Amino acid sequence: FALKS
Amino acid sequence: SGDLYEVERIVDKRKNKKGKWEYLIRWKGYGSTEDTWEPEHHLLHCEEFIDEFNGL
Repeated sequence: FALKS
Repeated sequence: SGDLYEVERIVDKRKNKKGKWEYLIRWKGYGSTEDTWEPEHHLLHCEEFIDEFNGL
């Protein structure tokens, strides 16, 4: 998982 | 607030002005039109994706 800009 | 989404793979990478990686993300469930460049500090336990991209 990763933060989406 | 930030939103965590599931990663499918890493498509490409580059450096920011401070020498840290940014990664072009393919998101799980989405095509190439939704790819986004994300700084490394956005990524949670994504080492395997990074190793798979650099490996290959």
